[PDB]
Amino acid sequence: ELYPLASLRSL
Amino acid sequence: ATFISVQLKKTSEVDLAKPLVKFIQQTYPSGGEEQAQYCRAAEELSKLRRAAVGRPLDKHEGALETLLRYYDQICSIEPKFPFSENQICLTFTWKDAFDKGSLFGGSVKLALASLGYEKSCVLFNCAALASQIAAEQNLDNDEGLKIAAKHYQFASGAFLHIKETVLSALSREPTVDISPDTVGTLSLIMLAQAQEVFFLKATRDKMKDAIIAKLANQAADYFGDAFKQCQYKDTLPKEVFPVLAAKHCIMQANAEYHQSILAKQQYYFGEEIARLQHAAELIKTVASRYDEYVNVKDFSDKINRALAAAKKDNDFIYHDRVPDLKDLDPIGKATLVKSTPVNVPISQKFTDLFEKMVPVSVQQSLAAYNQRKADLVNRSIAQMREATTLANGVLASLNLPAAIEDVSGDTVPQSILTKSRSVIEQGGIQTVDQLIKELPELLQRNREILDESLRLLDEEEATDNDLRAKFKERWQRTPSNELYKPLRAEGTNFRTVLDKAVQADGQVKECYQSHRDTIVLLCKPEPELNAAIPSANPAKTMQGSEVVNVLKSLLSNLDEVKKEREGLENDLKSVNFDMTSKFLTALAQDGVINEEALSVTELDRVYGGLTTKVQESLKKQEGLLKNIQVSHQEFSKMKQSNNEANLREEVLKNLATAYDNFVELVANLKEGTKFYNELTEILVRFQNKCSDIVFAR
Repeated sequence: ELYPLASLRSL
Repeated sequence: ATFISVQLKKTSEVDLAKPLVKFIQQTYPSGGEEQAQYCRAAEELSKLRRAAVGRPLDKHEGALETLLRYYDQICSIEPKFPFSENQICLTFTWKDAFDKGSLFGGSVKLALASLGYEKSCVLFNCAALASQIAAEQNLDNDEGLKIAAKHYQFASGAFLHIKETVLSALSREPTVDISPDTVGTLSLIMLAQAQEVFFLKATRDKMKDAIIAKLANQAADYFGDAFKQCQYKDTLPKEVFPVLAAKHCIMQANAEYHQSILAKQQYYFGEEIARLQHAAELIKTVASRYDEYVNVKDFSDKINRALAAAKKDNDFIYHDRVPDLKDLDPIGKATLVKSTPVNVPISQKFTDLFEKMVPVSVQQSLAAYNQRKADLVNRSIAQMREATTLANGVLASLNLPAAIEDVSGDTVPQSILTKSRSVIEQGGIQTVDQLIKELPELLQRNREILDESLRLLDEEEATDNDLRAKFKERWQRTPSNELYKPLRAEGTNFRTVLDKAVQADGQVKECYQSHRDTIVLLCKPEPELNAAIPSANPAKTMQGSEVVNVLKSLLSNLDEVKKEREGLENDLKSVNFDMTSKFLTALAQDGVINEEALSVTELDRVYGGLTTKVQESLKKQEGLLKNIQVSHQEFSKMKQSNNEANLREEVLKNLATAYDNFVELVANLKEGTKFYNELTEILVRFQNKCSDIVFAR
């Protein structure tokens, strides 16, 4: 993953 | 007339509303209807508990329905709010009913954090209040008999449903009053008393002596068994014990007196006398020993009158021999009575205030469906992208498809010309340059928001700490430090997110400046572009070469494969199945929800047609790339190497690589932008959560 779209979505 | 009833259990009052409201709001979108009607429900629920339990007072069916109402409602709540997952500090506290324990006390309490404890206790109180209403009934009267017979059978059934329910709910040792054995004895006392009522109804209605004898004998059976259960365990109030014994004897004496009227009728005269004698003995004994608890005179006068009259007739006329009791046939038994099953709703006119609320079981299947669906779809997208990236790279490092469209070495190959115009259409380098320039600005914005927010907490904390130091007495609220640590943790979290974003800006900056110049060339108008690509001699045997037509066709189908990946990706993304209704069914018709096996088969029906094609794409690529490379290896042997076409050759490979980079960069730069934009959303909310907690404090 490039940008932390994982961290962002669960928030 | 004297019947046993049970006293109610006392509770302390507890706020049902606010621990339940905490969950409701954390579950549904704040400021919505799916959160409005449930808070109105949880507060009316708290009020209802107060009316049902808050005072042991009222003593008729008005207050009973309220108790039953509360039982039904509490049972309806259970499959919603997560109780079967200990973390709600809603703890219920009840007293023992009988001031009873297995230790030398005066009273004993049990505080427990369980709905299974709450509902056993409410049920027990439902039962007990029912027993009291029954005992109060006028048994001269047809409505009285009936209301007594229905309440005892309710109490017996409620007491028995507690007996089979307590342990699996109450993960502890229950107070004595609600333990299996006590509650099994109470149930049997209530059933015996129902039989008593039915014996009274048959008496009042002047039914045959044969029927009355059997109803009374059965009542004695029930009373004797309850008596026996009490003999080696003292868990009920002190009066229960002798009342059971007296009622056991009275019901035997009744059995015998009626059977005696039967013996007479059949001219069994010595039998009349032996049964009357037994009745007399039992009642003589009940009157001396249990005088405090029963009045038995009328019955005793009636027995004596029958006995004397029968002995006069026998001594003078019949001369029948009086047998011994042991040689008499048993009186039969007839039960008219049953423990009433407990089946919610037990109240009249019941409505579940929370009916509309979705069962927790479904959430932890609906949210779990999401994480399986998401795994499947992203997985599939990622595989395809990673594949297309790898194909384009291989193609570029072989100058395909440029090499085969390169008639002379004099013009722009059609494919490079297509890619160029495609870059120019998308705005050329201006679009990448503008997105590079604003990335530091969307970062800075988000830093400003995070920082402004934490500054707030800091400011408030400083004055709070200074007020505690100066106005020790006047200023005692919990410190700011402690209220704020939850928010400060989200703070350092966001910080970590921003750092990984910066690292990602790094990769994109490095890539952009490393590919800028070649991209600038690709975007130049066609004559200008041509002048910057070196010319070369055609290796003229590129007429209708068969090694060319194969490459052309292999490359055409590799093209086909990668354009098809776009529709696959879009369809993978545009479809979805709402899964709630399926889970509703699986739960209403079966015990629980088996989401694992149920979702896998649904994901296969919805996404199987696509995940199949995606896997067929990869294998098809692997086939195509393998023999594209063995086919090219032959193609290069035919057309030779000089420096004029080596130079043109690199420029062409580098122009194709430039296209891939413009495309990869535009996408990375948009991912970056969207991320930094959606992060401002999350952080504006965080700024508000901070300004709100500083405004309340």
